[PDB]
Amino acid sequence: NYNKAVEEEDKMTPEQLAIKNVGKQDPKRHLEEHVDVLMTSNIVQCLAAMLDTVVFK
Amino acid sequence: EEKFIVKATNGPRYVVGCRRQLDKSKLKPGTRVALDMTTLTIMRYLPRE
Amino acid sequence: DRLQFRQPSLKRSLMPYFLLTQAVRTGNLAKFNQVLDQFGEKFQADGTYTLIIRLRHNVIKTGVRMISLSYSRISLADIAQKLQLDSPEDAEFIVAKAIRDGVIEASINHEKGYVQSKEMIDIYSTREPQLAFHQRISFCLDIHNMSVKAMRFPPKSYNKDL
Amino acid sequence: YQEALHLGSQLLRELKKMDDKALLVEVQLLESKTYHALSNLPKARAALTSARTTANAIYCPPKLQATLDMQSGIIHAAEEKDWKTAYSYFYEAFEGYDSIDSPKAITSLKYMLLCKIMLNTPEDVQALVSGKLALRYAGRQTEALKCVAQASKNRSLADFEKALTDYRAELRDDPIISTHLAKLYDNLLEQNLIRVIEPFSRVQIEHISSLIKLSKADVERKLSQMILDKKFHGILDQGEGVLIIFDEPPVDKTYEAALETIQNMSKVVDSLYNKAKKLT
Amino acid sequence: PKNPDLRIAQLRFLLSLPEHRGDAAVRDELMAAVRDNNMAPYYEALCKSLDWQIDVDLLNKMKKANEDELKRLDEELEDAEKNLGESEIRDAMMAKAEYLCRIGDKEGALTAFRKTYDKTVALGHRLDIVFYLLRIGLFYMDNDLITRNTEKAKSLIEEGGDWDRRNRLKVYQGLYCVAIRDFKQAAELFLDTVSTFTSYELMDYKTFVTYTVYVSMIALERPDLREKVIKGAEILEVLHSLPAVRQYLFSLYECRYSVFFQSLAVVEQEMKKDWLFAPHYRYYVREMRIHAYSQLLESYRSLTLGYMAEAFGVGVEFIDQELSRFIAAGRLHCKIDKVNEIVETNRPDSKNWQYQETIKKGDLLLNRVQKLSRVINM
Amino acid sequence: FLEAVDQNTAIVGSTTGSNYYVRILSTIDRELLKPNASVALHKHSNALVDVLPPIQKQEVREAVELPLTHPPRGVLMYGPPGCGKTMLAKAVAHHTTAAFIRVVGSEFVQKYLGEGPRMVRDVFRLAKENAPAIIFIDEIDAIATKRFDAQTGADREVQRILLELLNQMDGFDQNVNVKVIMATNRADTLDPALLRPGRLDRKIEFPLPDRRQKRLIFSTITSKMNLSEEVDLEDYVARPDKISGADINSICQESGMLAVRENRYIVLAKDFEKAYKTV
Amino acid sequence: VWEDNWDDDNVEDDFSNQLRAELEKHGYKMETS
Amino acid sequence: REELQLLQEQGSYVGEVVRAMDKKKVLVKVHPEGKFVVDVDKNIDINDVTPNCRVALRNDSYTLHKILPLDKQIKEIKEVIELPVKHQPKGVLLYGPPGTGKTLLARAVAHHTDCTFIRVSGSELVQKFIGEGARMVRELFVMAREHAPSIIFMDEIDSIGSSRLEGGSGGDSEVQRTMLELLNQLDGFEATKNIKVIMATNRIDILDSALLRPGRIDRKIEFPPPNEEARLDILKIHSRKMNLTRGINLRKIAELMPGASGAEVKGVCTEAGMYALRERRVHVTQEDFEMAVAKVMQKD
Repeated sequence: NYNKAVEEEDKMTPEQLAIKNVGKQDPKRHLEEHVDVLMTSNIVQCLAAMLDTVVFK
Repeated sequence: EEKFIVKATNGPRYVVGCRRQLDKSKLKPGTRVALDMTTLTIMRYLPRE
Repeated sequence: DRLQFRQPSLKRSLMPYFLLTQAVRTGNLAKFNQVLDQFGEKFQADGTYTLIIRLRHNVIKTGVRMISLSYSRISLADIAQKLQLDSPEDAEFIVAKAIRDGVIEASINHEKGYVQSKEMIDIYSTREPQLAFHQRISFCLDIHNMSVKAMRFPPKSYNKDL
Repeated sequence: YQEALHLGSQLLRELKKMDDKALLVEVQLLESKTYHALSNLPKARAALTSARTTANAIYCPPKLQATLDMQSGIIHAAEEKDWKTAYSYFYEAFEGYDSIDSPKAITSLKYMLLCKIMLNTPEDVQALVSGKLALRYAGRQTEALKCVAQASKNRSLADFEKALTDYRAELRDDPIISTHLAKLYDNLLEQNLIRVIEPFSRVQIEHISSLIKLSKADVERKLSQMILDKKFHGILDQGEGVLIIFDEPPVDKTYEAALETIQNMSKVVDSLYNKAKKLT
Repeated sequence: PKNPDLRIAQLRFLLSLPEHRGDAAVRDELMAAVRDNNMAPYYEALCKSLDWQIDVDLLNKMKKANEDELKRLDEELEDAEKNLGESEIRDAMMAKAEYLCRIGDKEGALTAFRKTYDKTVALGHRLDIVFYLLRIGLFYMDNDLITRNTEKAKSLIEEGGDWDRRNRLKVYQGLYCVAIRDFKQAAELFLDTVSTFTSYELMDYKTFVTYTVYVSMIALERPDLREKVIKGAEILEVLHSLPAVRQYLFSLYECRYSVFFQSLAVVEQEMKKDWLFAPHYRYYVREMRIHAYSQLLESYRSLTLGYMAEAFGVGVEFIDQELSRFIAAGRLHCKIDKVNEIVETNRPDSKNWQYQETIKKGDLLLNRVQKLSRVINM
Repeated sequence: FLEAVDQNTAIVGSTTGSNYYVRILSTIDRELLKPNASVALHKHSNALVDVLPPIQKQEVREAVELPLTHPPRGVLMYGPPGCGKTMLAKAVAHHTTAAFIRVVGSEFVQKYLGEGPRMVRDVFRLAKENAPAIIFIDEIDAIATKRFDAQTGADREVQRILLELLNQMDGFDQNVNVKVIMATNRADTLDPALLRPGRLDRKIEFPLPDRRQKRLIFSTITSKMNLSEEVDLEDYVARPDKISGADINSICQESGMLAVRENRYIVLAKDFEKAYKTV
Repeated sequence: VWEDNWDDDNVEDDFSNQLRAELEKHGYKMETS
Repeated sequence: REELQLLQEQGSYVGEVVRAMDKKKVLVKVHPEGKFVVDVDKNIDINDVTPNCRVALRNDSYTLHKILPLDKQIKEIKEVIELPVKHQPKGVLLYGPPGTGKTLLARAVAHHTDCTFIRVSGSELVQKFIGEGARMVRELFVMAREHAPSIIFMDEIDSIGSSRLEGGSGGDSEVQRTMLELLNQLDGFEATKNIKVIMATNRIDILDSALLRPGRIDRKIEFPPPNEEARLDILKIHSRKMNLTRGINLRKIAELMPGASGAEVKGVCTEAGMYALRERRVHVTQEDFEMAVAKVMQKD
């Protein structure tokens, strides 16, 4: 829901990025937050092998 | 529901947390409560009169 | 067929070949065999009639391919009589040749003379899913992973000069 | 009813300015009657509001005043918003039609027992058919209402079909409220169907259709219609009669994922437009 | 144009192809040819008409009346020119363009509507000129010329949607959206039918309802009908005009094919022989049959041939090839069962396929990011 | 927060009233730089993390609920004899399910002349952004009094605010999601700038103590109820010319409250003169 | 939209040889089949 | 993290310097119980810190950081307004019913001329933004010199309330004297063109303006409510707003609106749109305007 809440503005980003291309006005990076979301999402991948070990032996 | 805003009698306002002993019964707004000088914890409430 | 092109040249050029080029899909042997030579002048008079004399024997292969995209199991009367081929030998033979391909599965049965079939072609949903799309997960993560390399290396090729 | 409503409306456009506005109550009343005949609730509420703002200062004899309250109760009873207010309009309408006409009185109390039987309370129906006041206006019309109230208090279905079968020769001239009567029949039918099918996950169609001793044609069509309406989880069967109930709880996953894919496709396409623009 | 010559000259489709109904169309076409300067249209379409015995009789009078009215409009245009005024010259050139639309010549009307298109004092008059090009664009059945002026004149309104101007543009949207096979976006256009009125310019109200009852009856599902049209009083008021529409609506919503197939021949015959609705008659038939098969087959898992044959009232040998062609070609449900001569499907399209609906965007997106890899270094 | 002097640095007013000069943190973007916002620093670090969030019924009905969903706004009423202003405000407040901002006409007359535009700007911004709020401004005669002297400059300032919203409704003439209904008891003291056409397009008028509508309301009030040959209206219309009174229909309702005792079937002049001498 | 012309041309062209309409024939096939 | 000690500094105050001392010890006015006089830091000069301004002062070091802060009427008005534009009159007035034509004409012709519109607007927020104190007539001419194209018009004083002739003679004579000395400047000398003024009065003060202007420098364009063409043109103004068809005749419908004033036409249009939407049409027709004429003339 937060990812879509950022993508709704990321749909408007290519207009300004397609008009000015000079200077940055928004202090938000919109990248490291999504990287952190991926870090919180990698828990399923890291614990999938854990469930594989608990089920295996 | 865990952290709310308090209003001190002196005039400056602050914000406190929730203590593990108390529950959400007396935590509802509209009831005068008490605070501590250290960590601004909540010991008990204060019934108005 | 002609979908995105609107010009009054390919229409008139395709009129004699239209009825047969649509008649290939249904694949009728006896009728269309006479329909071709009935009014066929140019497309069969093009020379040596090689590709059309191979098409006359390719009608059954395009038809059995339409059966491959159609239902898998073959009946003894309904679809065998529908395809103008009542022969349980080459039917089970060609169907077996479609089973050994690996893209589909089928079976054969004989109780009172007719060929029965359970025709269970249910998809892998709730039927060994991990073994089903396991290679899909591994392959998709490998291609998307080398795509992650393909989005990590160009930044290096960007900061290489500065 | 089209040219009469249009010609009558255009007549109102030139008659609202004319003096003696009391005559407009008849054509606006008939306007509401034909708007209900055409099944148009909003315009019947606008023209009905015009009849209220017209009859607020005009005080014509109650021959037209009670019909405004009765037709108002019919309009409110068409959408089934609130039965209390509509029951009040039929009550005042019955007070207006009191001791002035026998058919208008028996249809006034018939409308009272109708709008009051729609809310599933037969005790007041017995209280109105047991009193000496409304007893003198009883007849063949109120007998069918007593059969509907008896079938409602008894929670029976074949008895209600018997009331719709034997009394169809006084139910043949029934007004447009016949759709509401079919809505009550389908309501009790829905109650019984969700009553006996709900505990039976997979059961025979004749073992569950025997108690109701009715055919599977109308019941099967209504059931299939209700599954097509997607009000509950279930599916019918004809060859084997197997009943299967299932659900898919994780709905918010494929929707958000599909929205992320569709929204990101525009991102990648826009990226290809920026690169395709900057390169060639 | 907005005159009845658009419809009278629009009946040339049923005047040309069928030879049975080519009597009334030439009756009111030849009788109405003395109206709205119909010389050039029927003279161009004279190949689909009678001989030249009576044809050359009125041509000598129409060719001189056209020159008389043309030179009178030129004299009025010269009298309105070289004078202080904007609406007078716009009414002179606009009236000349209207007469040039009556004769059916889009050259002098093209340059005329171009001049008065450049003399537009406001954007509303410009959109009125656009509509003046659409009323003839319906007869000329052009594709891009009717979408260019509406695509350019669509934006920058700033005056709000009027009662019949914006609604009229919505009617045009119904026209070009019924011509094209776009339905999912055309199902919302006819929602403003409450503000519509009898417009003799393009299409009558009964013809607009008769034309939208197909896209609404077929292009919508049961919840869409119950929310849009069944809840609305529009069809409840207009159903009394023709009792057949009520039968085709209560029969389809009631799932009674016994009367639907017996009365469907009226929909088949009436569906064709139309100006803009005939060339697409094959899509409504197949789409409606697969829509009804998905409707009845949705709430039914297994179906025997007895209840199906008695319900539809047709032989089994026809529905056999019907389902045989609509399972592979139509792709409506999973594999069919025929071990006991009973149609029995499973349809596992919710649990796993609901998550598998994104694999198409995953594969196409995979090829798209492979193209993204192709953009790298080149 | 009080003011922002430059980028990445601003001033902040403490609760005790003293202004503090503290450099903001780089993580917080420019969105939290709102001048009138509820900023919260730390008790020791004094750094901000996040801000805290702060014919009458027919003409009224067709003039209010029809332009709301489908359009002139304003249903200004008149008539000092009748009370009014409640059955229609509550009638619209119960028929239509939307927001309703009922405020006394003197709601922006305070000691701070700058607080006016903030209050009416907040009410107007929640009326344009929250929901289609139907603002009920009653008794504008108190704020419609012009003045030129400087001793009472607060009234001239709040009537300059009345002109400010008088221009903001000109900006809200077309394509706005708000309805401005108005009620008053005296139209003689109202300036012509408020009653200008194009702003309040509805002049809804109620009946009056005038003898024409009194005779018409007597005829229409005796048409419904039962009458007799003894009931005469000549003396009962000449006597009110000697002794004048208001709300005669309420007096007839009192006569119904004196003849409703189920003692006499047909009301006569006994309860009429009795109602005239008692009430 | 040329995407739908593949199916519309598939069934439309497929029925161009025989049984093009077939809707008028069902009324005669009800009593015979 | 190096700034974390400046966060531990318990913030800083906001100093306001009011008087600088020559001994390099400038006193700063601070919050009550403050008034801490101290020398500024060494890296900041003293002469740059001007008094009577707010600055940034720390709570412990007491060091300063930096300083802190109508075709019948446009056919006649084209030769008046449009003469110095595309083709001099000192002023023009239009007296009559204050329905329409007093502001929409000035802003319409001023909008087609692509020139700005400047009002008098005698109130606050204009005597301070434009100059501090003066005769209130020359600064507007300086702004009219920086912006040469401009249309001046009296709109706030145009009201029927000035009909006492006792206090309204002086109170109205303030703006009448304002335009007297303004016409004395325009009649005296001009640095740029496109400088004009337009009068507006609805009552006897028009004849008082005729006593103050004995036919010397003025343009007379009268708008009488009994005249017919004065209803054709203003009816066209009433037709440019809402939708109107092209097959309508304005002659008789413009002649059948007699009586009180020209605002009766505004009553016909505003009371006619409810019958246009009530009839479910897109535009108002002549029969609708006739029924509205009846609806507004039956009350008289």
